[PDB]
Amino acid sequence: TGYDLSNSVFSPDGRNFQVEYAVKAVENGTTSIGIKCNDGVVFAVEKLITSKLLVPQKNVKIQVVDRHIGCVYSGLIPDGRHLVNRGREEAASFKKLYKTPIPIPAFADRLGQYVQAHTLYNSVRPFGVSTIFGGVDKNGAHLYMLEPSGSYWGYKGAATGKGRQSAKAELEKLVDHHPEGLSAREAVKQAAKIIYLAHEDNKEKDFELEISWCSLSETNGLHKFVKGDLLQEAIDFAQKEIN
Amino acid sequence: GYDRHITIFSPEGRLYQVEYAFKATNQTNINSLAVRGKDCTVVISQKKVPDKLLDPTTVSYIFCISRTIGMVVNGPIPDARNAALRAKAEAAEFRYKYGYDMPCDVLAKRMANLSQIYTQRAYMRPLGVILTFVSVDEELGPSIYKTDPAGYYVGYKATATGPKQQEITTNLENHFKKSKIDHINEESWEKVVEFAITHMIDALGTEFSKNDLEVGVATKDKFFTLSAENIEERLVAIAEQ
Amino acid sequence: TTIAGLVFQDGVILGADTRATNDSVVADKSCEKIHFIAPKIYCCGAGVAADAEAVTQLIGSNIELHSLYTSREPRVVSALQMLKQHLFKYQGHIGAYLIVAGVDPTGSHLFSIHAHGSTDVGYYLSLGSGSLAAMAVLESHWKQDLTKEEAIKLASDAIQAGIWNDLGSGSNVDVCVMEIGKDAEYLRNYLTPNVREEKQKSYKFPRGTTAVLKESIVNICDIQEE
Amino acid sequence: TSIMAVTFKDGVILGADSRTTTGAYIANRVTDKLTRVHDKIWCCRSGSAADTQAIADIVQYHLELYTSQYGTPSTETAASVFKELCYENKDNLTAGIIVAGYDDKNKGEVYTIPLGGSVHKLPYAIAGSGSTFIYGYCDKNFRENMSKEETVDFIKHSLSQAIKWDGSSGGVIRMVVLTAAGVERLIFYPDEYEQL
Amino acid sequence: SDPSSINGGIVVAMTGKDCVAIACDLRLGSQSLGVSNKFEKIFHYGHVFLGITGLATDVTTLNEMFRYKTNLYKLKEERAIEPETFTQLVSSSLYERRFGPYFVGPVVAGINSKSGKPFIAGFDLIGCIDEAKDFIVSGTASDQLFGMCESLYEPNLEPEDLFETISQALLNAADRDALSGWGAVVYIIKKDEVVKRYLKMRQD
Amino acid sequence: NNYDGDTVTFSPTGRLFQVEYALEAIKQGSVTVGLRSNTHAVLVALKRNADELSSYQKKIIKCDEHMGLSLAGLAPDARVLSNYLRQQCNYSSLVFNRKLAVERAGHLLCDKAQKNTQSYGGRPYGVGLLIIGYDKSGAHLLEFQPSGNVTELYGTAIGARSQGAKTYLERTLDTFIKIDGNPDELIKAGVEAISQSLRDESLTVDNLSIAIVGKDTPFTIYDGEAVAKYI
Amino acid sequence: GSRRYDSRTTIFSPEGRLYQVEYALESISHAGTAIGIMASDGIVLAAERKVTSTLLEQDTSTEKLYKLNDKIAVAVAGLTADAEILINTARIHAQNYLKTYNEDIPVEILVRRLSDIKQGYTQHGGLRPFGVSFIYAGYDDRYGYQLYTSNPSGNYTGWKAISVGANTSAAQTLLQMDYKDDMKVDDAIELALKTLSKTTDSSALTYDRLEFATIRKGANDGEVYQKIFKPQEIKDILVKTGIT
Amino acid sequence: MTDRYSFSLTTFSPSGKLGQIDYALTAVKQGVTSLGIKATNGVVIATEKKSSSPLAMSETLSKVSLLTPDIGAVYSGMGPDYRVLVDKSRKVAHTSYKRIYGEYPPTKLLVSEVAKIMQEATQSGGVRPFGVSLLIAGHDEFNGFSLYQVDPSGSYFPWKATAIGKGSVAAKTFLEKRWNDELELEDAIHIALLTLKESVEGEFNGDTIELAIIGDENPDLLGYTGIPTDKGPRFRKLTSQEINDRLEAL
Ligand SMILES: *C[C@@](C)(O)[C@](*)(O)[C@H](CCC1CCCCC1)NC(=O)[C@H](Cc1ccc(OC)cc1)NC(=O)[C@H](C)NC(=O)CN1CCOCC1
Ligand SMILES: [Cl-]
Ligand SMILES: [Mg+2]
Ligand SMILES: [Mg+2]
Ligand SMILES: [Mg+2]
Ligand SMILES: [Mg+2]
Repeated sequence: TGYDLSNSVFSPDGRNFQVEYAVKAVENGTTSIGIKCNDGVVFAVEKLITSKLLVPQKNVKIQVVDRHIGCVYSGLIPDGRHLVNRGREEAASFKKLYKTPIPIPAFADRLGQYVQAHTLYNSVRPFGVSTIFGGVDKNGAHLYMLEPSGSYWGYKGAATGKGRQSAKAELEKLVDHHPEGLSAREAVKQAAKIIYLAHEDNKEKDFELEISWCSLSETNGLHKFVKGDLLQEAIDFAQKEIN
Repeated sequence: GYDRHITIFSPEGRLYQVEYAFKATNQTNINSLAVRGKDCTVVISQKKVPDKLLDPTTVSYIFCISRTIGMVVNGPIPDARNAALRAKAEAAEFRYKYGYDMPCDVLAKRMANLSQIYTQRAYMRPLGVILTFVSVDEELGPSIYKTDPAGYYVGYKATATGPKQQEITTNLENHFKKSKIDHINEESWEKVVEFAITHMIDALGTEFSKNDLEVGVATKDKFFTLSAENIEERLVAIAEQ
Repeated sequence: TTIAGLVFQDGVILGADTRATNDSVVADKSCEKIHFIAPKIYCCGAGVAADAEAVTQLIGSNIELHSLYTSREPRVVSALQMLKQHLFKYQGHIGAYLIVAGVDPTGSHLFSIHAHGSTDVGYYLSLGSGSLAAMAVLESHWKQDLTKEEAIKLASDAIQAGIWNDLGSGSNVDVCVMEIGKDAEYLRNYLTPNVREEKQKSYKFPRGTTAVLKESIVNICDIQEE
Repeated sequence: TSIMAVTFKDGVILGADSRTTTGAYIANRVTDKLTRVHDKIWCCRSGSAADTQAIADIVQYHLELYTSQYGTPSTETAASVFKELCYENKDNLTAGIIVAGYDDKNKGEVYTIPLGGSVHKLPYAIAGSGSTFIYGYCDKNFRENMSKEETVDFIKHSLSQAIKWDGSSGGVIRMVVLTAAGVERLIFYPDEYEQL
Repeated sequence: SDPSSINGGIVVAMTGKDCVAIACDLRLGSQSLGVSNKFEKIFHYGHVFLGITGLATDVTTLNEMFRYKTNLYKLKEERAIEPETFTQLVSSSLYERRFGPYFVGPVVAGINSKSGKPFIAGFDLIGCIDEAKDFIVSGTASDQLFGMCESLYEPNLEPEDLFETISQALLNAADRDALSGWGAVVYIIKKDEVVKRYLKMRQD
Repeated sequence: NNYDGDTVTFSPTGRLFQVEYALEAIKQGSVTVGLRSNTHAVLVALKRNADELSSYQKKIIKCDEHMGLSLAGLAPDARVLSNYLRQQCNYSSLVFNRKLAVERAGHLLCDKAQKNTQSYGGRPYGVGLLIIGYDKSGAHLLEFQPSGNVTELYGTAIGARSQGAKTYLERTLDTFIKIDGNPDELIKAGVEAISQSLRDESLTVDNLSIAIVGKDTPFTIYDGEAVAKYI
Repeated sequence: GSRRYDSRTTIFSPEGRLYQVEYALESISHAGTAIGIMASDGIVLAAERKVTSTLLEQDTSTEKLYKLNDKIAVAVAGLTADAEILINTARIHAQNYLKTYNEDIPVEILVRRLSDIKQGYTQHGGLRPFGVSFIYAGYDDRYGYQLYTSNPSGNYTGWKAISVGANTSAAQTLLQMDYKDDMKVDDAIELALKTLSKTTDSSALTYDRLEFATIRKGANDGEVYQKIFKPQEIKDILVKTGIT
Repeated sequence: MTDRYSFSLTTFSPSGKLGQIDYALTAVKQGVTSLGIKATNGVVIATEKKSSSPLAMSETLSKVSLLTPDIGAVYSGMGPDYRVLVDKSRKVAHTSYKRIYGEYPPTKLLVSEVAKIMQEATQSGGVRPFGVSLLIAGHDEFNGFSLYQVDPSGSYFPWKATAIGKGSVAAKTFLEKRWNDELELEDAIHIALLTLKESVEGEFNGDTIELAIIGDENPDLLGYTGIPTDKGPRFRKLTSQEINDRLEAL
């Protein structure tokens, strides 16, 4: 024993226990989801209202990369911010050299390789976040989810954090019931519902819903936050479904 | 017992971190196979998409390194992609410096020397992956070269990697004992892929659908992966005889 | 310098004169301008003498190590790419002009390289102060599918044109023949059209002609021992 | 040097003469100035031969590495890599490059990159010392959406005049056709184009 | 201003039958001013002889450098360096200073101790080797030495004849150069004896 | 336990103990309160003395004409972080002729603190900060924790016994938010809030430290007889 | 991080000793014995090889006695590979001094330099020290014949006769018994071989086991000659002194 | 993303042992047998091609490597460590010798450079020793034929004949009985094949044995003609057929 005290040490299993411990920090965090729709992606997140003293709509969690990529994460919030900062540097250098904005699979590997690099040395700690991200590129819509190990895959629906099992079950129904696909405006409504349903795991404190979306038709393939009437319409839909 | 945490010798003359990196290799529970035709080199690998929420088109362990070279990985995807990006960079840098396409065996050697460094230098861990490089080399012809976490590499007439590698290996060994040749005597790559799939089915004792396999083919001057529909065509032909 | 290279049926041939100059005086009457890179890759050199020598030796050294590393016969394109990238880096300050030719698994090849790092592909080429004299001959007589016997004649003729008509070039003709599926044959002093004639007199002096102040034995050995 | 690239209905054609000079001496009379950075992205080179070769070799390397990771690069992307090298090293380079390529989405595209390292997307482009003599001719005779045969004639007639007046240009007229069909090399000898 | 002709001086080397000869003048000056009449330009490392003309500070520096290098060679190799190998060492060492060169004209002379073969070589300031059968010249009167050597020399001269030829080549070349002369030294080198002779010459 | 030797090591439950120990230094620090209305934002700080001969340790630091913070925990770490804020506020002014947004200032502190939690050799910052400011979107109050977590709030408190002041503000929320165009009443509410965290000691003239920033009010600190009015 | 695996090679024990130096000296105590004896007309260096095999090519072999320049030699006790790193440094230092001053390096200056390098490894850098003890035999025109020793601590001292490696306690007692100040090289040769013959762990002392050298100012016309003895010459001096 | 291992990973233990060197030597002991024998007119080096799989092409794995035209190497221990040492050995022969002197280094000095690289892995920061022992056979004009062994410590010794790895103790005894100073190269090859048969379990033929010689100059292998002084490489790797011929007269 002692194999779990240092990052980048293989255990006799062939496991990096420090990475598996980072996953526990992710499992401890709030619920965040991603839904791939017909011509884009939708991101949503649970924000726990610790106190009445929190200013509503101000502590924004979802982050934009370039103009076309949305990023949301569960776990250690600062680690997520550090990863997005790097993602922004990677997207900038890609655009600087190649002119075109970074494709989503290309962007996914940039984050992937960077996160994976933090499992190679004992002088660094793994990332304490799972990151759900994606957007619209020349080849269409893409949704990804990235783990502390550097592992990532493409997704139809993705979920992470404390309410992930609840969310995953709800996403799996949507995939089965909509093989031809889901519209962007539908995906916003469904995202609100899934966060509300996943809130049963964090049911002690009340919460604040935050949604964003990239869609070819609804946002011109740019990342935007869902605000005002469209947000309230999604909250009303979510509130109706739980009752 | 810190001789088990970093890459220094144990009293037995062993590197436990290298040995444990070999065990990480089988974490995916995927079996790969590579064979050589007359004009081609075929690599097949199991594809498992357990989650319905996954986009199955993005789930792959076969990488196009250069136009001529393909690489299948046995091991976790982050290390697989680490190795993939590096091999791509090395293959491109080679072509720029020396004016010709990097041979499969030379890339294998290069990646094996990089793996060797991680077994000798303490601050770098070994990658928990086995890399199988395939091409139709312009000098040596159809080529299979495999690298592991120890920094070992060698050429192969055919090879297999994964949890059930020994079953696949003995199946292939027995075929080449009959034919008494170093390759699959077959003109078209399509029939060499059919051989590869058939002998994996026989060795593993499992049937395959189009979505259970992943295929890579090396011909002269290109390496490419087959789509699900291209594999389906392969599976139909096997069943029909 | 007059260096040239041309292709024939199943090979490539290189030619060179043997003169080196320092200002207007001859520094060397028998210098080897056709250089060994690999067993079947050779390099004609012109320009700054140390530079062309040093750059070919360096690339030849790195080509040997590359061949050992890859377990392959080296290719002419590798020597070409390595030479041009090195020369480009130095922005012409390494004043070497080179004709690279050879045989490898890809076939036979013929390139030229300039000091600033530009390269050319050709069926017949010439470089150095005698290039124009040589190119005149090559333009007059070169054709496709030359025999080896015709190619050696044409190459040597192209070099001779430089020897006679260019003050920069002189003395002897060195040739190297690189044919497919055969050992490269290096033919130093292939022609010797400039042997010095016998002298009229012998200037050997009567012994004691030179006045001497002192004599001594020099100890060149290690330790005179007991 | 006389180089040009011309977009047309089916794609794009690059054209060049074959003369390389050291002062008034023709160092190479059969030069290939049409050079491949990708399957269907080519460039025409003018300026220092050393510089343009060094750049073209670096771009080919960058696009090969782009292709391994992200798939086939656009012509715009290729032009951007050329620009980046030319602009950032403008004090040490004498390079005037025309980048031409065929996508299926964008069809034929032509980008010109003059000495400064600026980029200009154009329907056609002309460059090199011999281009000065054909600005008048090319402007009057160019039409958009020409056929393949018309565009070959337009280039052949244009470079014929450029060769006729510029001592630095000459030899054969090489051309490279870039369409969905593939890549076709054409060559035209003096006895053909001089009598036009 | 021109570093190769501030101090002045000359070296010449010749081959004979089973022998070599190397010779040099003794002048060191500051342009027109004669400073020293004892500045020898020939050094030896075992049985390999090196003459050096050119800028005098580099002559001294290179002697010290090749003494250093041949001493370490001998300790590691457990044998004296040979002329052919030393020639390559000189060339290497000059070329590594390609863009800030030593302003010198070195000349190697010696007999290979195994093969018995006479050997001479010369270099430009950046290490280009001239490996002559007949003779090598260097210094501010190199044109004059070329003329003397090219007419006076014949192959296969006996040691005591070769002494006369090289001496007359040096003396008459030096007398036509303002910056050479002031005395001269001639080494006659055989396989296992070396005779050194100081020549009487005009002291202007 | 075994996983608290350095900041680079996760525990088996996904915790960073060195960060949590840094968080503990804040709880040992003296109480400070932050609150705001739409027009103004106020910091109130209970300064701590070593003994009766000593001075009271300064808690409030000015970052710009429109921004500053109060500290609780290691004061040298507050100096490093406030100096960084000063520079970032200054960079924004010199390069862009732009006053740094309070939200963006929070983001910069978060990222600076984060780097110290993921790399070996370094340690986390051992201090908590309450940043107030008035920018182009009005009054703002931020709470910085050295984990990296920064939070925009109407009101808060940090330090020893801070839960008393935090509960008061949670009740008073609807009242003090409406105190617009009245700096004295907003300070009164802050002084009344910090009084809920006192035990044994009371607010004296050299004990209390107040700061305010607002619409037509630069960030100014009141100490000594300037705060006697509010006692 | 990495701290976990650091042995800390450059620290004091509670008693004020350098752990790694002490343990390096323990290593050296198992190495083949080397003896240096200084006489009025020369110095003797004798040393015992460790790996008796009949198949070892002795005439081309060198594990103990190395040449630093024409005037200075060393006998090695410890790790040969470690000693060779230091030897090549010392060889370079001697040639640097010769290049600078145009005079052969004085023996003490060369010794001090090597000893300073060894010291550095004990005070900084976190690396293991060199597991080597040298006997320096040399001549210069200031002090004449000199013997020194250096050890992994970087401490050096001068000697009339000294041993390093195995059985030094026994060897130093024997040398202290039979050494005299008016002694000559031929007598010192005999003393060196007799001392090894008694201290050796082997059954008998033979030519194939020894490396032997002399520095004499008994060359032609008042020069100094370093003689590294060939195998046959060691065999002859063993018969002459009466050991075989 | 830092290399913080600036300290030695090989240190002296209280008994004076360098543990990591001893453990590296233990790894060499587990490795396959290789041997070297020196004749009057040559040197022979030999080893078993222990194939990890019959599907593997054992020809592609070269245990016996050319370092220079007149110097060859073989090993026992960890193969990857050997491969990188051969790469460095070939390079150092050029950078620290051929590019200076215009000729290949003599055997002893190339060995010395390899030894130096291995010693540095025994003292430098953040590295383990190389887990190999090398046998280096070579020829040069002034030293003649020679055979050297190099260990993980960096130490090297010249041998008339020796063996390393698995069955070295038995093999060294076998060589002591057979070796004399009047051996021709063919006699040494014959003795090498006899010695190696004792340590091999399975198949014993040209395909499972790797054997090379340092012998006469091979002008046929040079690749070119026209320079009388360059007479060709003395290193030659014996073919599968050439080994089998000598196994019939065994
Ligand atoms: C003489 C000729 C006909 O120009 C050839 O080009 C000849 C090539 C010799 C070379 C071929 C490859 C094998 C090695 C030998 N070149 C010379 O003789 C060369 C001519 C020269 C001189 C000066 C120069 O300056 C830009 C360019 C070319 N001669 C030399 O290099 C002589 C030996 N050395 C010098 O002139 C002194 N150098 C001083 C430092 O600057 C470079 C010249
Ligand atoms: Cl490598
Ligand atoms: Mg390691
Ligand atoms: Mg013209
Ligand atoms: Mg005079
Ligand atoms: Mg005078």
